[PDB]
Amino acid sequence: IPKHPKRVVVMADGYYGYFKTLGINVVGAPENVFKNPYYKGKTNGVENIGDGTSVEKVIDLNPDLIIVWTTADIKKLEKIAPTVAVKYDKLDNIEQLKEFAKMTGTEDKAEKWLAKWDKKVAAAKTKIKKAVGDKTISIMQTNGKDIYVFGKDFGRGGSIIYKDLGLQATKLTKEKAIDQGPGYTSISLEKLPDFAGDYIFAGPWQSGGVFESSIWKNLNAVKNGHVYKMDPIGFYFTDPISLEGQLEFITESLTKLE
Repeated sequence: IPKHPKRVVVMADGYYGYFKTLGINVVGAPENVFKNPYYKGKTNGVENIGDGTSVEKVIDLNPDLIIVWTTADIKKLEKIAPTVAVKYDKLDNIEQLKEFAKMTGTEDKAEKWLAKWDKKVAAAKTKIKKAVGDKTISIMQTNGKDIYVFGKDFGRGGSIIYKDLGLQATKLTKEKAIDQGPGYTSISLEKLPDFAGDYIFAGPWQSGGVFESSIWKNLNAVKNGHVYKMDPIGFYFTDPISLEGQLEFITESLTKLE
């Protein structure tokens, strides 16, 4: 595996932002990347798209390093250039950045951003606790008749809100989506008032008339205008860039004037 690679093709959408932070020039990325508001938003200049299968499309980018998930034809790829397989969700998240930093010889770029990150977390943590106190906050997405109430270990700003910001959740949400389940809980539209907190970040599971039901409109959070539209594509990833964009949205939402 090359240190300081000059041309990297990333077939695992969820890692693009990692190499971008480190500064490794990426020459190819899957479609998701060109759809994420935290990416195309300003970071796409030098890359080709794709879906993650067309081995031929990677050939025309003559990479010196390929990165793909284990969950594609690795052998075919290993032929093109040094290829690295990354078991999904194996590394923590800030660890996954230090793995890539070490792998590419850019540990200074990674430790630098971590320093910036913790300075942003700390600042927002104090700015938010001041504006919401111990008020509770929910995270949920809709998909047909099912409604998912996320915890801290399942993306959608969960680890940000319940760990980095130390914000509280309703007893039932901690009991079900945290201290117990696989990281989330699918509930019925009836039990919504039982989970719903003071503030809510709701949105579709991807781009079921729940935001129409009389039971949702009647929730205290919505009545007090404390519900914020969560973009499913933006909260899809948890890379350094997306995390920054997500923490900005979380903070702004929870502190804008009423």
